[PDB]
Amino acid sequence: RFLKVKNWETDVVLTDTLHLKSTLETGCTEHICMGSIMLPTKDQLFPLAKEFLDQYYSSIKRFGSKAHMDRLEEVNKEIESTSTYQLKDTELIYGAKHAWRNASRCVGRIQWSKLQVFDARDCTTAHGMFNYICNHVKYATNKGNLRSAITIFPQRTDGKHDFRVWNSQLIRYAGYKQPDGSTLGDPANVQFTEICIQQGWKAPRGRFDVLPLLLQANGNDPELFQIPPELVLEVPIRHPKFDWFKDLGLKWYGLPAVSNMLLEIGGLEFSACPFSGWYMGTEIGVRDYCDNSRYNILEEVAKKMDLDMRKTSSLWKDQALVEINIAVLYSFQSDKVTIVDHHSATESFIKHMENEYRCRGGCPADWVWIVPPMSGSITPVFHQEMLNYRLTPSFEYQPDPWNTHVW
Amino acid sequence: RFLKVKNWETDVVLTDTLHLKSTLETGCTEHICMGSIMLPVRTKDQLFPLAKEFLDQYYSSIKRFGSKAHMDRLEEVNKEIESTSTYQLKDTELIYGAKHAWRNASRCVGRIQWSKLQVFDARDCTTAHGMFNYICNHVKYATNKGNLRSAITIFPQRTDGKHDFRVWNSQLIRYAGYKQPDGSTLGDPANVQFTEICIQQGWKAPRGRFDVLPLLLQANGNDPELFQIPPELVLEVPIRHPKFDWFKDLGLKWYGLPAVSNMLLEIGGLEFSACPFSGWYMGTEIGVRDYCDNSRYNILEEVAKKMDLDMRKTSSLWKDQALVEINIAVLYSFQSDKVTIVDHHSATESFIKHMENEYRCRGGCPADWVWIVPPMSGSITPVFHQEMLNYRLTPSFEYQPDPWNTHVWKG
Ligand code: HEM
Ligand code: HEM
Ligand SMILES: Cc1cc(N)nc(C[C@@H]2CNC[C@@H]2OCCCCCc2ccccn2)c1
Ligand SMILES: Cc1cc(N)nc(C[C@@H]2CNC[C@@H]2OCCCCCc2ccccn2)c1
Ligand SMILES: C[C@H](O)[C@H](O)[C@H]1CNc2nc(N)[nH]c(=O)c2N1
Ligand SMILES: C[C@H](O)[C@H](O)[C@H]1CNc2nc(N)[nH]c(=O)c2N1
Ligand SMILES: [Zn+2]
Repeated sequence: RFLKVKNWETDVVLTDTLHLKSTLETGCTEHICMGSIMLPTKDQLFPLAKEFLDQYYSSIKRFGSKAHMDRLEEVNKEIESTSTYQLKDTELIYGAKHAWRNASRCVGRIQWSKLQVFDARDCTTAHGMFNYICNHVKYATNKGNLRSAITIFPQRTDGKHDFRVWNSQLIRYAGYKQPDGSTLGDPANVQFTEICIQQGWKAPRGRFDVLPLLLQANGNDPELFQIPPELVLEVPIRHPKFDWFKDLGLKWYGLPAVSNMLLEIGGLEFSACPFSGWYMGTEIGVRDYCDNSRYNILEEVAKKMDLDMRKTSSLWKDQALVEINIAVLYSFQSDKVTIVDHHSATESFIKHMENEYRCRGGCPADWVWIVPPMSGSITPVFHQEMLNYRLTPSFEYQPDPWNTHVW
Repeated sequence: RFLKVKNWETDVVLTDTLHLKSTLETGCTEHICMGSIMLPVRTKDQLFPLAKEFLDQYYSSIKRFGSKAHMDRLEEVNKEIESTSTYQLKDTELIYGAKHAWRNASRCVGRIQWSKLQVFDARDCTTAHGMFNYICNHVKYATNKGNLRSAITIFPQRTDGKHDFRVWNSQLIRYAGYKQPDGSTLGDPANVQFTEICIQQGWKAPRGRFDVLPLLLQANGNDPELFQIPPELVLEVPIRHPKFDWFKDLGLKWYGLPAVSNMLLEIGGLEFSACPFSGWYMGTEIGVRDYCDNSRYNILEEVAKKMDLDMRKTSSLWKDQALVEINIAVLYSFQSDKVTIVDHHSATESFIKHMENEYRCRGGCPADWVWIVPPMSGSITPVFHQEMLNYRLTPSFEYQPDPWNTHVWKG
């Protein structure tokens, strides 16, 4: 019932008790582990609210105080009467910070308590959503000195009046399938790019076109807005040694801003809750640039490096991979845009895990996502056993809205 | 019930029904996943059903399920269990069992090869000297002058648990490790404890960086005995780099034959506590883990020094750069010396083809993503993007505790 996790590099053993508070299900059973699968009423609401308010009042050292009992009382009355309830500002902020704290797939959580929370619960239209999102983008970007932020739109009611950002991230590059059957831009975004055109966007038809936002307020059909280009900090990618590198014409944006997740706090569901931090270099250099179904540039860089591409065993892909990732880090650093390398991020995460074991009794962590997509075993997380379990408040993945929306 | 897995690079989707035949436990529950945890005397009451399940699988594989031969064998085994409290496997069953334990080994990326396994039946073995001879023969056969052949040698099964056969070595061939008074380690830090046991047992240690360890062999529950593998049988490869001529002067070498000797083979409920098996290396095993783990030979600093990389910030990716060069050197060296090795790109591509084939012909392929994905360049290999289901099938290979923790010394 009390569980041990061992680091095989250091012999450090931590004991996990926090998992015993978990409530939701993993996908795993006693007979099958689904650890590598990407996606494995009034009655229901009150225990959820109580569970949350108990943890909140506990956190401010006021558990079992009159203010605790009174708030439990007030929320209970509000639920029975209105079928839902509203979080106090203090509770919203606590809940959002804890959803990040509990995100078992996030290597960046040492930072969890420094989150700027923008309360957008007074929002009523897509133009309003656009305004709030621009302000978030500008605040978060901070001229390259990135600051973590979340913007929280109104909570779900009957489920027919959802706020949604249709974009999967606030800032991404367009994808277009061309006459010769290939893809221009980001193949990840071809479907979304066409939906944007279908709704009216005028695509400049390039390789790195910042997509428009497609915003859904109150269950209405979504509307298009172009983010002010001056608000989108992009970085040209050069290499500190290879001068030909710039000729590839690659760039990436500074602000990673996930916008398709659902924030659950105390049983309430915030279906539009765009959040942002800063990049770990491998997200761009390994995944965005080198996945075969993404920009898929390994073959081009390797040719420019004059590597023996005839046999897999020359490790040409691996050599190019490293150089591509040196370039990303160098470029962001040169342009003073916050970025973190995978060695640094993972070392922070080990320090974070130790803090969480010490101060909280554990840290839910998904090793499959935490270990970086290159150089796994030379980062300390590779050797670190992790227990994965689901705590609330949480961020949950939700279906792309186009499969859901009726026009 | 049916379970689907998706490859996110190709959108290929597979359907797993094989998991329904699984009975053993994973360590996970609906409330916790233990997928990254390394480690998450039988009665007759237990033995009959396990024997039956196995013989049913065996007889199905040969297209004789329900035959007289099948029924007679069930009866024979049943009688033998109630009469002697155990039973003996037929040769054909032992072979089938060993091949299936490899086929079922969810941590093994090399399983496309599972049906080509040479099984050496050593169940007539009685002494440690006998074990030595069988292991020498295995090493010579498997090595095949660099043209490596997969093999397993199977010693007598467990009886009362007081008479176990065990190879105390974790692999047949490994290098000694020596903790120095100043706290540094000479040779392989992974093997310091075992090296100390060997020395205590009377091994004369050369005390170099790459001393092949003696075998420490326990037969029939007796105290283990030391043997030196004839050096002419131990194929090694000096490591050099195709472009960097200074690489050879690092003084590195490795052995060609990866031969796991500490696992327990379970077949039809019988336990084979000594079952050394061998294949060939994937390059990263040596170049990534053995050479670059901080707790192993830990050569990244020195290699990076000689490469004159910028070592003042981790963000120069000096570690990543040196890592790749070292792995080039390992593959080049083995290839140049005509010793079998496979790079991690080729091995993972083959594993995907194996896995899909297994889904079609068998209804699934249990696979542990945490182990299958290589320890460098993960996402540029196809297995990174492949959803896998992990579950336990028997016959199986299982971890067992090191024998020095459990052994009753006879003195
Ligand atoms: C401050 C810098 C941060 C860094 C360096 C960072 C790092 C990362 C990385 C590398 C991933 C893996 C994503 C992928 O492979 O696509 C990730 C996932 C995630 N992080 Fe962060 N993180 C940061 C901030 C945040 C913030 C501010 C939140 C929310 C407030 C957050 C919540 C998440 C969640 C929910 C996931 C899983 C996403 C999914 O399932 O698609 N992280 N983090
Ligand atoms: C023929 C070439 C083979 C290759 C290239 C190969 C590759 C590998 C690799 C890379 C691992 C992970 C090793 C590690 O990270 O330490 C592994 C694990 C394993 N393989 Fe193989 N394999 C081969 C043959 C075999 C054979 C012949 C058997 C048994 C008959 C076997 C059974 C296993 C088992 C049980 C594990 C898990 C080891 C453990 O838990 O400690 N494999 N394989
Ligand atoms: C099917 C699916 C499920 C899921 N949970 N998430 C995704 C999104 C995929 C998973 N990895 C790549 C892509 O997500 C990219 C967006 C994540 C950026 C995360 C981030 C947030 C903050 C700071 C740095 N990085 C897809
Ligand atoms: C705690 C623990 C559990 C376990 N199941 N296995 C181990 C042994 C570890 C796993 N990785 C490092 C060490 O194993 C080294 C031997 C692996 C050789 C595998 C092999 C066999 C055949 C061909 C190629 N490779 C340790
Ligand atoms: C199938 C497998 O779960 C999938 O490819 C995962 C592996 N690990 C990952 N890890 C991170 N950080 N991000 C990802 O998108 C993935 N993809
Ligand atoms: C803690 C974690 O499970 C552990 O370090 C694992 C990770 N994946 C691995 N994968 C392989 N092939 N071999 C290993 O030893 C490990 N070690
Ligand atoms: Zn699991």
